Amino acid sequence: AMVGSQMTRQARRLYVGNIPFGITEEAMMDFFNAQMRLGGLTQAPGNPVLAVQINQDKNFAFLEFRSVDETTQAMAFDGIIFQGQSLKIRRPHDYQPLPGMSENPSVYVPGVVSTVVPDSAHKLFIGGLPNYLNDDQVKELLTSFGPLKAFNLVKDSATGLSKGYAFCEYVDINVTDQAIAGLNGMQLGDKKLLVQRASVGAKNA
Repeated sequence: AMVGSQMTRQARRLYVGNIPFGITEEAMMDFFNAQMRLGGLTQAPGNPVLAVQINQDKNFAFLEFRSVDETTQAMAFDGIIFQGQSLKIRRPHDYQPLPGMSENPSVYVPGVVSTVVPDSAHKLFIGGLPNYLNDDQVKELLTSFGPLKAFNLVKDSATGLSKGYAFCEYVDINVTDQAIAGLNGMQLGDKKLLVQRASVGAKNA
């Protein structure tokens, strides 16, 4: 091509800084490829990095990814220390990344507990749930302290079954910490149910 593919060129490519002058394609490539695997960012198998571009006599480089969604998550490493190296990634405002959020259908009934739990500052995570119980059955355990405005149990589309974890939000803010106080550690059946505020950094900081 000639003067084409400009949008996706800079959209799949991020600005890498805080690099040592003389760093090689393979060096930076393998590092990021590994991190994606570690953080569970790699949505596709293999290497997320497609091509590494180092401008001559410049103290910076550019990393091109096969997918923009795999690109944007590399930007999360901006200011992070991986294995002693500090990575700096700048956000190119020549394009717009689309958030990887799947829109919820009307799978809830207005006037009752909603199956959509927003990521509030009172976001709650429940784990340890028996596979033979769904959100409705599990509500009985949570409702012991207070009712839920929203309770969504994440089931697996491949199993058709409850993975054993859900997210809730209590209608009142006082019952939030009062419920998690007693519910967390509930030894039901074979499992102790984990009940924890997800607003502390749910498997990611």
